[PDB]
Amino acid sequence: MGRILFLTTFMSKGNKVVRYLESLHHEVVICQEKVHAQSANLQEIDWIVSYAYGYILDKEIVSRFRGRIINLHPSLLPWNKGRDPVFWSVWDETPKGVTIHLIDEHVDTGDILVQEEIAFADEDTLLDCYNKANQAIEELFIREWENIVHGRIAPYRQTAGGTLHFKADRDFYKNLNMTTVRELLALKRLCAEPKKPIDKTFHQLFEQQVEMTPDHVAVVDRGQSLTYKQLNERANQLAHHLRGKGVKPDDQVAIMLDKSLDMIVSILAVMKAGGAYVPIDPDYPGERIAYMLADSSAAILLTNALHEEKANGACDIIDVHDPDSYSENTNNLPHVNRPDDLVYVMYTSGSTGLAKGVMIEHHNLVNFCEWYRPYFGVTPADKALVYSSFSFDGSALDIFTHLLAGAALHIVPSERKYDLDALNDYCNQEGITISYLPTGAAEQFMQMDNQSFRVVITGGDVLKKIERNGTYKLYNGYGPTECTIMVTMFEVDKPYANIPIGKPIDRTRILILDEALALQPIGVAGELFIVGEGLGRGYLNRPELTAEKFIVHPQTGERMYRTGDRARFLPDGNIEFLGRLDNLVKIRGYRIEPGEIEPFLMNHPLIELTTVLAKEQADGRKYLVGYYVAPEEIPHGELREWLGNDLPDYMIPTYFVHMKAFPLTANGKVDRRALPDVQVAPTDELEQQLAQVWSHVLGIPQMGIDDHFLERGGDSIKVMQLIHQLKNIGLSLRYDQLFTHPTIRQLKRLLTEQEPLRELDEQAEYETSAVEKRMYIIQQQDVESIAYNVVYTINFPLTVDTEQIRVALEQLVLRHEGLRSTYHMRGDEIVKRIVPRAELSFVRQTGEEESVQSLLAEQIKPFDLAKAPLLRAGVIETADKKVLWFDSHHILLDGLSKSILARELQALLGQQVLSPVEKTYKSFARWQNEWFASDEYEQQIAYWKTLLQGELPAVQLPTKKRPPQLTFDGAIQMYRVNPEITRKLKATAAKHDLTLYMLMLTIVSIWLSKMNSDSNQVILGTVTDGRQHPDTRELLGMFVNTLPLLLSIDHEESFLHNLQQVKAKLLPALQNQYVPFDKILEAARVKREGNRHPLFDVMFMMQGAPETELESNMHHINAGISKFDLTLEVLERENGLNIVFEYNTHLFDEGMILRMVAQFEHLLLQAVHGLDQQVKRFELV
Ligand SMILES: Nc1nc(=O)c2c([nH]1)NC[C@@H](CNc1ccc(C(=O)N[C@@H](CCC(=O)O)C(=O)O)cc1)N2C=O
Ligand SMILES: Nc1ncnc2c1ncn2[C@@H]1O[C@H](COP(=O)(O)CP(=O)(O)OP(=O)(O)O)[C@@H](O)[C@H]1O
Ligand SMILES: *P(=O)(=O)O[C]C([C])([C])[C]([O])C(=O)[N][C][C]C(=O)[N][C][C][N]C(=O)[C]([N][C]=O)[C]([C])[C]
Ligand SMILES: CC(C)[C@H](N)C(=O)O
Ligand SMILES: [Mg+2]
Repeated sequence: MGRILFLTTFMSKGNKVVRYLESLHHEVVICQEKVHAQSANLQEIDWIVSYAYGYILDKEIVSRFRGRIINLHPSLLPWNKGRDPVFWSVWDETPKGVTIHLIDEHVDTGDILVQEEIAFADEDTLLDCYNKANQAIEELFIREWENIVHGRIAPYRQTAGGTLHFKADRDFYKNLNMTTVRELLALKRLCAEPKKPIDKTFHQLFEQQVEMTPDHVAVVDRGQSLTYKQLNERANQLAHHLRGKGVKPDDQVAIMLDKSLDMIVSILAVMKAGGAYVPIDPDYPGERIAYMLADSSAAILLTNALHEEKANGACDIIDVHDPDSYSENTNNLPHVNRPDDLVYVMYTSGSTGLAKGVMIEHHNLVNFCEWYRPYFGVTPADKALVYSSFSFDGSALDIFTHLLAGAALHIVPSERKYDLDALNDYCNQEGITISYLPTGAAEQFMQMDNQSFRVVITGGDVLKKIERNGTYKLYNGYGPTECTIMVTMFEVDKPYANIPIGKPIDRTRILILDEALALQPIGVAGELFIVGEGLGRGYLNRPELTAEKFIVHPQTGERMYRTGDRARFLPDGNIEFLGRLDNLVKIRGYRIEPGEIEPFLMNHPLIELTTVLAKEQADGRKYLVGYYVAPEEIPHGELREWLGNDLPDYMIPTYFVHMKAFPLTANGKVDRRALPDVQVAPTDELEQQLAQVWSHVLGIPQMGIDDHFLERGGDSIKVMQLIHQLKNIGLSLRYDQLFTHPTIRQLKRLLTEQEPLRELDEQAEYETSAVEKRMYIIQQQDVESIAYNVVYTINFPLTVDTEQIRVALEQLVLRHEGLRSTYHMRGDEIVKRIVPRAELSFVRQTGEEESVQSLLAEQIKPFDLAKAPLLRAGVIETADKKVLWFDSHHILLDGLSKSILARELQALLGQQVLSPVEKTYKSFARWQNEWFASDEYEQQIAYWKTLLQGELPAVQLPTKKRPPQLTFDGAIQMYRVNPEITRKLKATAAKHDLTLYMLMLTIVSIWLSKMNSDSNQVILGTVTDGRQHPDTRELLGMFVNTLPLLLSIDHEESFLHNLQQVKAKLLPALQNQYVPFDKILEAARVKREGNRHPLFDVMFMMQGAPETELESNMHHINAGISKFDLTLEVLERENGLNIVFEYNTHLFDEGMILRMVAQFEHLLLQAVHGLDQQVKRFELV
């Protein structure tokens, strides 16, 4: 009876509730926009029911309707008041449920009417939880509404407590809506602050150690040594003098000495006096020494007579070999330091810009030392090497960690540092048990037969070798100078493709963030941020740069450091290093980390060291150069063949540079900036002309006469491009001929023997293509169907202007006649008309991440093929993103058209000008129709007549009972082939004259065979370009053609043999692909009858890598439709394969399809490793 005002996020929210209320003969007025106290909308309103309402109701509205305002909140109040209640119930691990409550003045604080608990399974994604809760609260309302209107329910006040969250409280977690409950909590453990500080300075701890082990050896240099007591006394003597010369807390004192007893005395003396030491290696270039002394505020300098002159008399010199530099007093100084005072300043390499002084405090170093000693179980019996230059923090590790453990430091002889055979002898002679070595030196030392080491720590660069002649444990540590030596540590227990850098040290946490500084899910790559007790004070005399790299996170408020390193968390907690963010480069349509090639090339027997770099040429294109250290230069073809075993062509360096040894740097890393630069051929006239075409199609500088097309990065798309370019020389080439003559040499002989698309004039009406007719006929049978609608979405940031998007789309309508085309019936002829302008249906909406799928499904509606434009668009704006969507009819937007539609939209959004389109779809339609009357068409159609005349193999799939009629209810599952496996698949195909499509098609056909008790033949469908004329490569319209592939599988033969046979049947099919599908059914004597599709129930489609980034961010949305029993679409994304399993829901449930996917994966893994294995040995289980 009463009139109900319904308030919601959008008009569509809580449709079940609105439907139940109306069934009871309530009048339901829906309002999603803000309501005011004095409003017309509160006219004859008896009840206000709000449900995800985005505005607060004024104090006047609540008092006027007191007792009549009901709200549906999907949380167990008082927990999780305000926005995103379901998300916070999971993240803050609160009681879970849903609540119907009265509305009062404040947010979610009114007395409760009904409350119910709810449980989210560990495997449910947050989107599942959002929907599961909403579903629960809506049902609860429908059950208790009767009790609510009649006022039977006794309201009970809320308990004090609970959390009120706001819109911006979620910003940090915006990327986590697709994770599971188990995954989300897992991320919380790693990336969240806990709920004992450091209260000591290093020399406090050192002095403590001396009283415990006074007579233990502390430092050894060749034959001379000092005990902990002796070292302590002498350092105190120098420290009394230094503090007498004015050294105050935070004061910098330069030290310029060679590794020696004097160096360790000098370091400790500067700490005891109260200052921080600035190490200046005397072997540095004079330019750098002067820079370090000048940029540093150090007034005092400790040095020798030897290196005295290198200071240019700039500082007050204190000679460590002058007796008057040492006081008589041997006692420890009165302590004047605090753990937050500087302990040392070290400078970054002056390569990438200028050298910066890194300021490290006492508590930074103490934290590392106290972690290190128990982590490695360092005892007073251990002996450590002082190997690193004392200008790098690898030295701080050598000296400070082991001095607080009572161990003995061993100055490495200069003459034995670079001679690892000699160093190994010194270590075996003196019993050296643990030390740190930079990665470069570490990898070389692994060849030495060592018996003394117990632990070897390495770091600084990517570890690429672990095989070693020694019984010692190998550790991989990672960290920037800006965070004290190391922040993560990993024990190398077994081989890895990418040796992890491990887990954080004490009082340290690592975060993986995106560019917006928001958390990444576990297993997703982002920028590595460091938090905790390791972060130094900042950069000396560069406070702007310090605030830029030592950021205070805008949401968490914690101080973190931007490392610039790309990294990723593994499921086991270990971190994985993925290179520098700057080293990502696009090579011929693929975004790659060149460092991922090095382990493959290094595995070569004659190659010891490798580094691959990206270099630019005049064109602006990038190319790869693989440098290697080998005894002798290895021929280019041998290295290309070696890598071709595992990598596609685009990941094989175009040039290889041999070198005796790589130029290192003082820290001990390979010097990337110092690597040198780069220093049968066609002889015939036609051969040169062909090489120029190949070099442009494949994006390659020089093409060999015998180079195989597929070996050098060729695929079917570029096969078509090749035929296009050749006709720009008057040379006609057929698709099948490119695969029977895949080299320039074989193509020469074929072309020694042997028409633009003419735009049509203005006409009232134009012919249609064969494919356009079919689409129009299908749509006319079920007039309001949507099985042939195409829907995409693009997640845009909130900064993107909603108007520019709309304007870009409306510009595309003017540009492409297809967007201004309509289809009408003229007698018994389907005919096309073109309008000069057409209004674009564009919609703006505000929704929620949980609701986007629902909001969008409402927009998807049938098209009137006679009304233009045949495309709609809209933007659904959620809290953290703007979701652009557009729904088009398939008669206009095929697969390649989507790539074009994406390329231009990205350019229009980037403020770039597009030259007008040359040709129109009209002209191709007429050209193709008139071509049907030629001899070549009669040839093609004859191939299918003879192929499909005999008995056809009927593939049976393992389905539930088939519906009696053709059904189209569908769902989707997705299987991801990681980059490593995809890289192997592509290499295998090219190595054996196969495209990736050909290989995947064979795995699929075998898969269908195994499910048919190992049948000899299988029949499946596929899709082809349809771009018959070369001048249609940039047009919008439907060209794709559907082809039946009749394949044979010989289970007695090898996988390789079947690949070749499938290739043999595919090429003739593609040779005659330009026959309309309706004519192929007519030629096979088959009609669309029964509950099975004409020729095949399984469809296999494939799409190459995206041409542009905007296309990568396009996501094809499925509105629960399956045109066939089962469709497999392989899409190349993120250097991997996303294989979509679109399936009929009446034939499969989620269970069956998930087991079929697992079987398919298992079959794929066997097939890629089992090239010569007989196909019958492959098993699904
Ligand atoms: N008086 C009242 N009590 C309620 O419990 C209640 C309402 N009104 N109206 C609807 C809904 C609460 N919905 C919302 C939606 C958005 C914000 C909002 O704008 N939050 C801002 C900060 C709010 C402020 O400015 O103080 C934010 O940034 O999150 C608040 C409440 N609700 C029961 O479900
Ligand atoms: N165990 C490890 N594995 C892989 N890379 C590592 C690593 N340890 C360090 N690195 C790399 O080397 C960086 C740390 O080196 P640092 O000693 O801090 C000076 P740098 O950054 O190499 O050059 P710079 O002197 O111009 O600052 C890291 O940011 C990372 O890129
Ligand atoms: P070659 O590498 O051996 O490739 C052989 C092919 C696959 C036959 C090649 O010649 C080819 O034609 N590739 C393009 C085929 C194609 O268009 N795949 C995607 C088709 N998908 C759609 O049309 C969808 N609409 C928009 O995307 C829809 C029908 C699902
Ligand atoms: C120990 C230290 C030298 C660390 N490996 C670094 O990369 O700086
Ligand atoms: Mg650096």
